[PDB]
Amino acid sequence: PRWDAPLRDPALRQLL
Amino acid sequence: CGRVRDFVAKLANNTHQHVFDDLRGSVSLSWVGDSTGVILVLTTFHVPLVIMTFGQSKLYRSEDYGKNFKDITDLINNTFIRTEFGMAIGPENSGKVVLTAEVSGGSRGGRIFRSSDFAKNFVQTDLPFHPLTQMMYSPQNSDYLLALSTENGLWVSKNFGGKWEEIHKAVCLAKWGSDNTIFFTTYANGSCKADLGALELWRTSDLGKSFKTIGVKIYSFGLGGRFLFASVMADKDTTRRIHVSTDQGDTWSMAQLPSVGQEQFYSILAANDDMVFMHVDEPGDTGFGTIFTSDDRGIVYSKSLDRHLYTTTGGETDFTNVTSLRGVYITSVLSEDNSIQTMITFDQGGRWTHLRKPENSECDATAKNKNECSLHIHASYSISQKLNVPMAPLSEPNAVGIVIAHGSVGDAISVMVPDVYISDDGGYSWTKMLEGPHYYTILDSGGIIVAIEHSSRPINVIKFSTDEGQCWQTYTFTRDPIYFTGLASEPGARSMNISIWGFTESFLTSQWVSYTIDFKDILERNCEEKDYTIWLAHSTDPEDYEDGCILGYKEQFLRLRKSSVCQNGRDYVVTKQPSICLCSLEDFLCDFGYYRPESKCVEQPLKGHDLEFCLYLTTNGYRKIPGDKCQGGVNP
Ligand SMILES: *[C@@H]1O[C@H](CO)[C@@H](O[C@@H]2O[C@H](CO)[C@@H](O[C@@H]3O[C@H](CO)[C@@H](O)[C@H](O)[C@@H]3O)[C@H](O)[C@H]2NC(C)=O)[C@H](O)[C@H]1NC(C)=O
Ligand SMILES: *[C@@H]1O[C@H](CO)[C@@H](O[C@@H]2O[C@H](CO)[C@@H](O[C@@H]3O[C@H](CO)[C@@H](O)[C@H](O)[C@@H]3O)[C@H](O)[C@H]2NC(C)=O)[C@H](O)[C@H]1NC(C)=O
Ligand SMILES: *[C@@H]1O[C@H](CO)[C@@H](O)[C@H](O)[C@H]1NC(C)=O
Ligand SMILES: [Cl-]
Ligand SMILES: [Cl-]
Repeated sequence: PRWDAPLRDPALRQLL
Repeated sequence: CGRVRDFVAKLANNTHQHVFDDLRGSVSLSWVGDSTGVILVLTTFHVPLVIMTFGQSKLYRSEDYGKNFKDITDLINNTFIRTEFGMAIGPENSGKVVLTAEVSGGSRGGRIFRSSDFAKNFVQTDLPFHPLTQMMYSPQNSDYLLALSTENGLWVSKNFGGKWEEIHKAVCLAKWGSDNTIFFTTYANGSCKADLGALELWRTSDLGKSFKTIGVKIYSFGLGGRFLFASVMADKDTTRRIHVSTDQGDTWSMAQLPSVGQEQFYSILAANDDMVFMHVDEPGDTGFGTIFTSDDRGIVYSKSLDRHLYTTTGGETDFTNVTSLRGVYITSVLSEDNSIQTMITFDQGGRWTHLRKPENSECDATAKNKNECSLHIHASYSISQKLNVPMAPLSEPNAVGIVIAHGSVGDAISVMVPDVYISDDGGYSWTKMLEGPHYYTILDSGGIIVAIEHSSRPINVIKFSTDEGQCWQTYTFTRDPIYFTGLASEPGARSMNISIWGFTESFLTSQWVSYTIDFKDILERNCEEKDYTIWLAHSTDPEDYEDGCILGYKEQFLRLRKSSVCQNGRDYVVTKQPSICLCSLEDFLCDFGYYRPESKCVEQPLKGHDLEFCLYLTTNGYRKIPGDKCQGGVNP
């Protein structure tokens, strides 16, 4: 099984 | 300590069970808007074969903070929802949910189910493309959506995903800016991976009617607060440099930052209207790099922190904005000895330093001296190495001063099973909060802190504190223990409702269950003006005139008293008055061409990326720290 409560606007780190 | 009596009565009636489907399925949770109480739960059963043959999605909807749910699977007809895309929730209280359905073989484009009334009514919409990514909302307008196709085409909708039109064909990366602007990179001849380095950056101010090629020879791009960043390849070379634009890519300027090879990467650690923290990976896959803080233009960069822990390919870093106090940031660094330590900055990366040893602690096996050591914080790296760390550090802006985190007390991060530590002053001082690892949550802007034990056994107890983690009341919330999976409160930490999720012990089957508890009767009275107290932030030496000056000002807060037991409220606002300090030389960072021997900025005879910045312009040698608000005093 799986349980997830993800964030709507998760501040993922932008790579360049 | 131990003040409260008859609390069990006040919580018993406010505990609210809700059983869902059995563990043959998988749960996915999503909130919809502030002050709504609207949670969506998507149960999903999948047995994936060579082709799609069996699968069932059920959709539930609460509107009372997860105490009770109504089955709303009928509202999506009888359709299987692809979890990969998730529940695309719109910003603000727009109430805009969008699910992505699976479609049959040979269909020309996919299908979506979309509500805009907090999931009360959905409507089916067949798309002209198969989406690759989740559909990004525009922040300025919740009716405006962009999405990328499986053929790399960028599609846009004006009427909340009703009608879509392909604005451009060969698109790699795309994202919204301010005022409904769409920045995106596109390839020419070969794919995104092949053309990586020879891409070109495009802009459209009017939803793809008009275009402008704002850059060329692009590796990638990023948006950071007020700045637009672009990594650009050096021609006749495999190296690249970061270029910056404050005016949506009309005019660019190369950053005073070193060029990097293809093994290396840049990272936007954090960014606001004032400045950016920029990571630069050290060459030769060493597993660390260097933090650079920018000036207010995003162009001149001071070296902030050396040997910053950031894993290869990105993904893992312990860099943490302590949101409960201004200017505070915690992160991890590699030593010369290859041991990881935790550094804290209180002045937005001016000076870094070790965290203070907590009062109620012994120094562990990593420590040289048994009495004298420091605190070290477990975060994303610790979690990646499979240490017994159920949560990264927690802080809330409205819960001023509060930083809760797992850690070890010694000379380095320890592999041993961590306790939970708390600071009430944004990380100057620390205290052992709870013994052994727990999951934690802040409710009502600090009014209640909640904790569940991380256990291999099933559990039936929740620990709560009304005095910011000094004293702990323990509450048995069920007669049938559960294997705990996670917590869910409303985002913003203004609610008094916590939802304890988990699954049952094995009887005929195991099943998903949520016990939701309201603390409204525990904090029966609202807080009057007498309940709050005056607190100077960043206080080191109380007798000193410049005490608490960080970025040229102090902040005196009205904090809630620990002994006081009351609701701050949903309407609650963080009351603070700033005291503007006099400028010293510390309030100015050195502009380009200047440095400090020792502290006064003085020119330098120029090597490396400094020389490159000079060659490829006018200054007295000082510039004001971005976000520094001192007046009077010293001034060059
Ligand atoms: C580290 O975290 C803190 C706290 O999350 C960040 O400070 C916050 O920054 C935001 C945006 O830059 C400020 O938001 C403001 O919102 C109101 C409306 O609610 C608006 O009137 C303002 O114009 C602004 O958009 C917010 O004041 C500020 N929060 C606090 C408590 O000071 C900080 O930017 C983060 N650090 C970095 C480097 O990004
Ligand atoms: C914890 O969850 C409960 C429900 O389980 C939340 O109850 C809701 O609380 C608000 C009061 O702040 C009620 O607001 C309503 O507003 C409208 C418009 O002003 C008005 O017409 C109503 O008379 C009412 O005042 C809402 O009805 C109520 N909902 C239920 C189902 O009881 C509560 O807000 C949560 N607690 C916190 C602190 O967030
Ligand atoms: C279910 O889909 C059918 C078309 O296949 C449509 O007629 C009906 O309106 C849909 N109902 C809802 C509630 O989306
Ligand atoms: Cl399984
Ligand atoms: Cl200062």
